[PDB]
Parts: sequence; C-alpha cells; structure tokens
Amino acid sequence: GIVEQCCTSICSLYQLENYCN
Amino acid sequence: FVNQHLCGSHLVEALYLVCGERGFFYTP
Ligand SMILES: O=[N+]([O-])c1cccc(O)c1
Ligand SMILES: [Zn+2]
Repeated sequence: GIVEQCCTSICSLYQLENYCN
Repeated sequence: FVNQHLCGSHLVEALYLVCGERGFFYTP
C-alpha cells in the first residue's frame, strides 16, 4: 500500500510515480 | 490513526504533483 511504504519510510519521486495512472 | 491520516494528506498532494495529467489512485 501507499501508506505502508511511504508513511513508514521516505519515498522518492520515482517510487510515488508507480502509483500514477 | 491520526499519524496515518496526516501523512495521507501530504501523500495525496505529492501524488497530484508527480502524476500530473495522468492522474492517480489513493486507497488507504
Ligand atoms: O514520506 N513519504 O514517503 C512522503 C510523504 C509525502 C510526500 C512525499 O514526497 C514523500
Ligand atoms: Zn501536515
């Protein structure tokens, strides 16, 4: 989940892009 | 709970900027 991987650990801009459409 | 909600607000804004026109999906 988005929360599981970015609210516990920091996320790069590339990691967040995986959640784009 | 509260900690998770505050992070979600920023995550949701960040996704908005990265994805741009493609859009995104948020499910907690
Ligand atoms: O902690 N993160 O993974 C995070 C939260 C909000 C925005 C962002 O770019 C990264
Ligand atoms: Zn805040």
